[PDB]
Amino acid sequence: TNTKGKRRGTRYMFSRPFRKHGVVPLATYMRIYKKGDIVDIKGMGTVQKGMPHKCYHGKTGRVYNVTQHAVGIVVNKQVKGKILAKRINVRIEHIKHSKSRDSFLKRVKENDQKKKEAKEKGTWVQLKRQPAPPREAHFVRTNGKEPELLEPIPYEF
Amino acid sequence: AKSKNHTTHNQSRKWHRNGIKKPRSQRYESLKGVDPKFLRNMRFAKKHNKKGLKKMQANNAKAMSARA
Amino acid sequence: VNVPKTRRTFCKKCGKHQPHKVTQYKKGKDSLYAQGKRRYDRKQSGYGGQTKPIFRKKAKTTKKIVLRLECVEPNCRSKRMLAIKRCKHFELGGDKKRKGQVIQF
Amino acid sequence: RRPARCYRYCKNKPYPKSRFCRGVPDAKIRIFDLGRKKAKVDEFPLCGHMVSDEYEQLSSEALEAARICANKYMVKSCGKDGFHIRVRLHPFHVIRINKMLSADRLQTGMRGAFGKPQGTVARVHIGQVIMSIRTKLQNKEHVIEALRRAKFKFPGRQKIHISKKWGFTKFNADEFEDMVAEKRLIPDGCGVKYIPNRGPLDKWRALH
RNA sequence: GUCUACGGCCAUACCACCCUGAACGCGCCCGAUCUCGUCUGAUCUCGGAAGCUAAGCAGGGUCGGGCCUGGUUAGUACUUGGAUGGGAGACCGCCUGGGAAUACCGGGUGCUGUAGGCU
RNA sequence: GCGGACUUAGCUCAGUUGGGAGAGCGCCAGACUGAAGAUCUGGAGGUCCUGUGUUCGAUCCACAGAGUUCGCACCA
RNA sequence: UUCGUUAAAGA
RNA sequence: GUUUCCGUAGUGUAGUGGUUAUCACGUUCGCCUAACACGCGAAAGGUCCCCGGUUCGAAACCGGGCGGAAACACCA
RNA sequence: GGGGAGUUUGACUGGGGCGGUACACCUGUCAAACGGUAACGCAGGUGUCCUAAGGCGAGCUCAGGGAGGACAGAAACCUCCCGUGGAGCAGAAGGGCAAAAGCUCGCUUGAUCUUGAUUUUCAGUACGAAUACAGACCGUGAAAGCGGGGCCUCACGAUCCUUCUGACCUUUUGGGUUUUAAGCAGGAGGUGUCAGAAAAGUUACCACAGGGAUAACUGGCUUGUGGCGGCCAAGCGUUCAUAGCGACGUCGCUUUUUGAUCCUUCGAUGUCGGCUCUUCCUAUCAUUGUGAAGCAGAAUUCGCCAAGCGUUGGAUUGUUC
RNA sequence: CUGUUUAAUUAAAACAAAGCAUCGCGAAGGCCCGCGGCGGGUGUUGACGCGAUGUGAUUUCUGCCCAGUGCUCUGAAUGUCAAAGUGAAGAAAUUCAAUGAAGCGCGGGUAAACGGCGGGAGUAACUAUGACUCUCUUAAGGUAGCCAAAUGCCUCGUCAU
RNA sequence: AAAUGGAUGGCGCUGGAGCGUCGGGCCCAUACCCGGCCGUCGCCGGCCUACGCCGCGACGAGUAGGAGGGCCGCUGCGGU
RNA sequence: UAUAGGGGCGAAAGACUAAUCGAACCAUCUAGUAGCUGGUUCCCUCCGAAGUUUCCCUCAGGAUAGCUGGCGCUCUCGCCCACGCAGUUUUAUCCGGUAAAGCGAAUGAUUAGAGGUCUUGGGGCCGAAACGAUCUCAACCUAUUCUCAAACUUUAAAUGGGUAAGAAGCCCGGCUCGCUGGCGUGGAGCCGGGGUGGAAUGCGAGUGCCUAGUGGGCCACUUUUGGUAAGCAGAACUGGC
Ligand SMILES: [Mg+2]
Ligand SMILES: [Mg+2]
Ligand SMILES: [Mg+2]
Ligand SMILES: [Mg+2]
Ligand SMILES: [Mg+2]
Ligand SMILES: [Mg+2]
Ligand SMILES: [Mg+2]
Ligand SMILES: [Mg+2]
Ligand SMILES: [Mg+2]
Ligand SMILES: [Mg+2]
Ligand SMILES: [Mg+2]
Ligand SMILES: [Mg+2]
Ligand SMILES: [Mg+2]
Ligand SMILES: [Mg+2]
Ligand SMILES: [Mg+2]
Ligand SMILES: [Mg+2]
Ligand SMILES: [Mg+2]
Ligand SMILES: [Mg+2]
Ligand SMILES: [Mg+2]
Ligand SMILES: [Mg+2]
Ligand SMILES: [Mg+2]
Ligand SMILES: [Mg+2]
Ligand SMILES: [Mg+2]
Ligand SMILES: [Mg+2]
Ligand SMILES: [Mg+2]
Ligand SMILES: [Mg+2]
Ligand SMILES: [Mg+2]
Ligand SMILES: [Mg+2]
Ligand SMILES: [Mg+2]
Ligand SMILES: [Mg+2]
Ligand SMILES: [Mg+2]
Ligand SMILES: [Mg+2]
Ligand SMILES: [Mg+2]
Ligand SMILES: [Mg+2]
Ligand SMILES: [Mg+2]
Ligand SMILES: [Mg+2]
Ligand SMILES: [Mg+2]
Ligand SMILES: [Mg+2]
Ligand SMILES: [Mg+2]
Ligand SMILES: [Mg+2]
Ligand SMILES: [Mg+2]
Ligand SMILES: [Mg+2]
Ligand SMILES: [Mg+2]
Ligand SMILES: [Mg+2]
Ligand SMILES: [Mg+2]
Ligand SMILES: [Mg+2]
Ligand SMILES: [Mg+2]
Ligand SMILES: [Mg+2]
Ligand SMILES: [Mg+2]
Ligand SMILES: [Mg+2]
Ligand SMILES: [Mg+2]
Ligand SMILES: [Mg+2]
Ligand SMILES: [Mg+2]
Ligand SMILES: [Mg+2]
Ligand SMILES: [Mg+2]
Ligand SMILES: [Mg+2]
Ligand SMILES: [Mg+2]
Ligand SMILES: [Mg+2]
Ligand SMILES: [Zn+2]
Repeated sequence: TNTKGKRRGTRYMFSRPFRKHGVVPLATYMRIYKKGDIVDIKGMGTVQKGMPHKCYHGKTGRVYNVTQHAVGIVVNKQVKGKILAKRINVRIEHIKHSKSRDSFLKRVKENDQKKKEAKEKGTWVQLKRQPAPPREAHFVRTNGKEPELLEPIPYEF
Repeated sequence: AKSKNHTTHNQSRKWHRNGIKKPRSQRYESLKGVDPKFLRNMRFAKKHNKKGLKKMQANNAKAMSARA
Repeated sequence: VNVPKTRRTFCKKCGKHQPHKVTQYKKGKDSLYAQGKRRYDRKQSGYGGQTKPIFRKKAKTTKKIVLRLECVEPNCRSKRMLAIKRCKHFELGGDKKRKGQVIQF
Repeated sequence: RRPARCYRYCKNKPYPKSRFCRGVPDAKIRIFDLGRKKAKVDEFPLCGHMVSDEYEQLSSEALEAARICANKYMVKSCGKDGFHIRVRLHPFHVIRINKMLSADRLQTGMRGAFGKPQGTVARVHIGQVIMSIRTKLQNKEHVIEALRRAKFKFPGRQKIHISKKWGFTKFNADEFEDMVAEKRLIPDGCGVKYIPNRGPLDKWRALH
């Protein structure tokens, strides 16, 4: 009964936020959208030709097809039944890269360099990403000044 | 005789009765939905790969087996 | 709305943009001894009354004004149809307008 | 006139007078200053303000009756132009009425469930100031008694506080007499202008 | 230390006012016969180069307005989860975690790629 | 959807053997007029519902469209 | 062919 | 309470198929009578209920109030 | 041609009908910062309009404000400056747009034909709408490119039948020619109850299968409304607030009225009033014991303990009243 | 008025009734029955008869409207109008054109046929009520009578008994 | 201040058997741990009805409904 | 004796027509249909719901999807290292526009005081009148100040959503292309080779067929819509009946 048409809840989401109204920058176009690139979706208000849908905003997908002045992305969308991989045709202006895969490739390159150094010098490296360890038995310093005594203040309106 | 209209109560529990599934298995991804000019590239490229790849790859395999 | 007299549109016989005379589509008189007409006459002849249902509750007030496009060039004679959305008023081919014209009425 | 026993604490979103209502009648209160409206800042040193405690809704008719009672006690106590009272609270929340019996079960049912605008109340947060009275130093008890007479009339529980500030300004009375004379604060009618140091030099040349 | 042509970041780079500009360059400027389009060579095109940094432009400044950033506001308003907590209600307090913004004050105000020329 | 009729000067109508226009009710100026009524004479107001072809020339010829009425069975 | 009415006395 | 309709000179009303201030009564001036009625020649009187939107242009088409007018409020 | 026959009387609904369409499609909120998410929730719209208000290219910048200029005034025309969207984009709103998607000018119909894929609703079915492509013929532009309708969000329709278009198409039944008929592919003639039946009313003479999924009694929650109290006191009370009153505001009780819901009852709980009869409550009319008055006496008013005992005879109306 | 009626909840103000009316029909007919025949009822009957209705003794009255829905009359002067028939095109199916029976439309009559009967404003030397007057208006605007009626929401209308 | 007589459950309770802060003990549910028995499932053993015999461990509630077993039962038929 | 069932008869009540009449009685079609009441017969064991999406002249019903059971199949463990999954956390990377806050910031409202003097309107003064001059008021501007907005917002939480955390990955060498094109240029596909120790915790997983019931729900913490409120009507998460 909410009149389920296209973009019935997009008063804010497909809007340019503040001090950004105008022509689109050209570095949005001048990007390398090859196949297999993990990209993100963020709709634009200026270009009304290729915004995907209000349901795919903020999602993350994989490129399968590239054309003249758009791109094709497969996106895992959740519905009532189960999540499904869906094929969308989105223009270039709505799409940016995802730096998480780039950070993972940087970690893979650093691990390969550490493994090359390990095979060279015979030194074990422990290249697994361990989480935040518990704090070691470290040592504090209280020289010069006594610890400052804190007391709670009285109530004043 | 007014009835209850619409609800999504007791729905996520029915979703998780059977463990909502990723498709999770697509090796050698499907090819339909891709640019027909790119397909006119790729099919002719594949059949000429099937035709004319013998002698140069054979001599390259012999050369890399001799050099390694 | 307003459509012009002539229009250069792709005709399927020769395969080029040729000019087309544009006329209004008439539905035309229904031919007797068609298949459903003979079936309805055979079904109606007899004490059965109105056998097939007749439509009553009409609510649309307009019709899709479609255009008959004829090839202007000789020995082609290609005729086909173009569909436009529903319109109430329809000018045939005349009375083009201007922007700087005064209103004298 | 329905009681305030039924129109009560905040249970709905604020529904103000706007393009979408277009059916609200006129509010009960129209004015908000009653004492010396053109009073200077140095005329009345102190002020007492009425702090709420319950997250409630105060009606414009209750604000009317309270400001009439406080004005009457001030003109009985310190006479005309010996006080300045300001109702800090402004009514914007428009309540709705669903009236019936326009005496049988045959007018309507719960068919049309949305109501018509009856009156205007004001949503009050905890700690929000209802009224503020600025007077002389010797009129400390009269402000307390006037806000007590308003306390007997407003619903719920609320307290009184004599402010540390100098009247309606946001600056302290302890630093006011020390700091209006040297550099910064300049009197502007009943208000006080605070100059920063991030000004053009022509303002400092026009001053001093 | 700079400019010109094309730019990327889109006000740290806009707006108002006041100073400086040596060499190329950028421009204001000098005229309609051809290309040109207008009521008007005002705008756009055609071959310039007599003067000029007055203007654009490029730098500096304004206890400048805005912008960005940092304290204060503030562990405050809020908020995931909990109680056989309080209160008649209104709401409030606590355990566990996350944690915002305006007034107020302080600092800055262009960084660079390609190609080319002047000290 | 057929067949047929009215589409005309402020209003009501006439007008094909196709050769440019009328009658009355309305307006103005005149004729007798104690005041009116009535009568008589002369003018303005018609690109004939519109468009397309025949004719030297469509108000009446032929087709289509746009408002009104008239009888008919009304298979999405 | 249409064309109504003019108080009261006071000679 | 619900659904429709109306509001125009002092009075009753017409009027847009967007581009008037319309008809009669009422008031006033003159002629006619000796003088009133009546008749004739004329003039004045409009916020087209109030406020906005559409359009070059609204009272006119539409939206919200104001004051009235019609129909229903039935089964227990 | 209701003389007679057969059939129908849409659905939602704080019971049904009346009222409305929340029955089909859009905007914002509800909506709790992914998305989805209800009601007869709210504020609104739509069944159209455009051969230009489509497409391209070029030029210009809007609404408003200030200053000036003969008639010129509040608005007639010209010029200068400020002017970030305060204008316009056909229309209800939201988003978006400045050498622009706004205004003007010049050409043009890409609003053309055809095969797939995807998004939206979603069951991942259809329709409508839309997206990125691909193949022809093209329009504009110097080219870049843009364009297969409207800057985007809606503006529209199944089977069967009818009609039109196309191949120098197939079948027209033993074989040929011609006419006709059928088919193939795509445009139209609609189901607004909008995924689509062809449809008036009454039954107090009614009947059947059922429902307390569903009203008219009581009872249950609530107390708007009715009634009964309290709080501060501007004033009435000749003077004087509180002897008695009390506005403007505000806090409570009751089911003795009415309203709201449908929780029980539809294989029945007999529906008003009166007569008669028993019990209970106090928010006390009188009686017993008291306090206060603007209580001199008498007669009244306000309160407390207090339901033990009384609380009529009648004319009218079926009466409750 | 006497009479009759809901046997088994009504006895009536209900029905019937004489009186007053209206319409159809001159027998190859009016109104009806029947599946059928020139078969039947009225009919062994003939406008003082039969058939179909309204109202309901006597007295006094029977107002005004054919705009609407009905009923009836007239004319191929005239629009529409189906089968059949006529002419033409073709090889034929088929198509076209004119000719046009009833009915409808065009005109009239009929309301003791169904039915219907208006709302504002200004007006009299105390004031009100208002003879009278202007305009819109339909087909006609409730006439003679009667009344809060068995008919009146306000209503327990106002006065009298 | 409300209608039959009635409700911290009643009885009762005031140096508490009321109120708020708490200390140590005490009572039990089909909850937990250990153990005995039945059944299901999983893994498995053996060349002792193989459709039988053991071994280990974790688990058993449930309307509508769906399966597996019955050396539960009734009537009749052929072998026995 | 005559009138016999959609018929008769009726001084008219739809009354009477064999105790039945607003359409008699008997038999047959007929065991008429019913989305509608009631009922549905032995035990034990195992698993075990829903009152929801969409469509229907649909609202007491059905279809479809979801929830569920049964039947299997493909594999994996038991002998310094596997494959894979998660109503979960961690490390990185995006998304939003609610709570809050603000309006001396745009839009819409809204209070009060001050300063300035352009403009018109209304009073008073110098006096023929005179923007010749003066005071106040009205409107305007500037800096302030009060209170807000579900259909306002510069800013902007908590909670949450998507993605990556490797042998399907990284690098090297070489062919093909009718795609593209200054270029052996770019991009896709194909072939050969190299090294697996790539966040935590827990778990053995993938897949095919058939189908019943379900499609009347309710309550509670928290967030909320209408109503004065309800043991009222309607939504979101989670849990329970
Ligand atoms: Mg349901
Ligand atoms: Mg047949
Ligand atoms: Mg026949
Ligand atoms: Mg020239
Ligand atoms: Mg020239
Ligand atoms: Mg020049
Ligand atoms: Mg200079
Ligand atoms: Mg310069
Ligand atoms: Mg600078
Ligand atoms: Mg600054
Ligand atoms: Mg909490
Ligand atoms: Mg007279
Ligand atoms: Mg019938
Ligand atoms: Mg219904
Ligand atoms: Mg959301
Ligand atoms: Mg959410
Ligand atoms: Mg342009
Ligand atoms: Mg400018
Ligand atoms: Mg718009
Ligand atoms: Mg193309
Ligand atoms: Mg439907
Ligand atoms: Mg019926
Ligand atoms: Mg009867
Ligand atoms: Mg009350
Ligand atoms: Mg119920
Ligand atoms: Mg009840
Ligand atoms: Mg319910
Ligand atoms: Mg009984
Ligand atoms: Mg009983
Ligand atoms: Mg007693
Ligand atoms: Mg009897
Ligand atoms: Mg007689
Ligand atoms: Mg008589
Ligand atoms: Mg009569
Ligand atoms: Mg014939
Ligand atoms: Mg007649
Ligand atoms: Mg009558
Ligand atoms: Mg009088
Ligand atoms: Mg009379
Ligand atoms: Mg007790
Ligand atoms: Mg104790
Ligand atoms: Mg079990
Ligand atoms: Mg029979
Ligand atoms: Mg029968
Ligand atoms: Mg009987
Ligand atoms: Mg019957
Ligand atoms: Mg029968
Ligand atoms: Mg049976
Ligand atoms: Mg349903
Ligand atoms: Mg199913
Ligand atoms: Mg399964
Ligand atoms: Mg299973
Ligand atoms: Mg939102
Ligand atoms: Mg808020
Ligand atoms: Mg079953
Ligand atoms: Mg059910
Ligand atoms: Mg509920
Ligand atoms: Mg439980
Ligand atoms: Zn052609």
